[PDB]
Order: sequence, then C-alpha cells, then structure tokens
Amino acid sequence: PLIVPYNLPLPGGVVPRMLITILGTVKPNANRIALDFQRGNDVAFHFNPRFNENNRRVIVCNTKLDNNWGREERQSVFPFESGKPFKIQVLVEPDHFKVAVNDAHLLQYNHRVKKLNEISKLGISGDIDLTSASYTMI
Ligand SMILES: CC(=O)N[C@@H]1[C@@H](O[C@@H]2O[C@H](CO)[C@H](O)[C@H](O)[C@H]2O)[C@H](O)[C@@H](CO)O[C@H]1O
Repeated sequence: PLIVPYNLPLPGGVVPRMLITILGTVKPNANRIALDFQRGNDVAFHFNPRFNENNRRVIVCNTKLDNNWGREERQSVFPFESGKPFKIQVLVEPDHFKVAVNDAHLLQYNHRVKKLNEISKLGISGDIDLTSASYTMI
C-alpha cells in the first residue's frame, strides 16, 4: 500500500471538527510509530507510540519549537499490538487534538501551537504498513 514515511498535506491547515483517519497494520517486532503534525519546521503535535522503552510500552506526546522538544506528555495506556491492524482517529477540537484508537478514546493534547491554520501537513512514519490516510469534516 502507501509509502512510509508518508506526507499528508492538510490544505489550509487544521481547523476544529477536522477528522484525520489513519488505517494501518503494525509490523512484527515494531519499535516505534510517529504522527507529526507540522507547522513549517516546527512539530505542533508529535504522537509517538514506543514499543520498547525500558521494556515498557508508552505513548509519548510533545511539541517541537525552533528545533527544541518541550515537556513530554505520556500515556501508558497502549492500544497498539505488533502484527495487528489499527485505526487512529485524530479529531481537531478548539483547544485539543483528540485521539482515538480502534474507536476508543485514548488521549487529549492541548494546543501549544496556537496558529492552527498554519499546521498544514501530517507526517506519518515508523514500523507500520500504511493502508490509508485521509481527512474529512464532521
Ligand atoms: C533528542 C532526544 O533524544 N531526546 C530524548 C527523548 O527522545 C526524543 O523524544 C521526542 C519527543 O519528546 C521525540 O520522540 C524524538 O524522536 C526522541 O528522540 C526521550 O523521550 C527523553 C526521555 O527519555 O529523553 C530525551 O533526552
């Protein structure tokens, strides 16, 4: 299917009620997954499942400004499974990114980058087979 790393343009940037849907399958022996919502060189929203950090599964979320990472937000609830198909939904809300995986709410990420309309691309990378990446307005 699609090539990874994958760049998904977000024409005119993100806006509340925008829903991004990523369909994929985690590769066997996977180490990492990363979604990077980018504003130019900045990463507005970095969503990074890690399969083996000190023999732990953990989701790391953060923001990258002027090539510096900020305070990490961590979610120990880990809905991904090596070898298995997943669905990540990212709903843009006025004050947060809302993330659900396989139809179950996972986490919220408060907006640190405030110029939502300038977050105009989503990079998709890591140890997955990518089936599809799309968006729609709800
Ligand atoms: C640059 C670096 O290695 N920083 C370490 C963190 O790893 C980075 O974390 C950011 C998100 O915060 C990105 O995921 C980047 O790809 C990672 O290299 C690491 O999470 C923390 C905690 O162990 O230590 C930093 O030094």
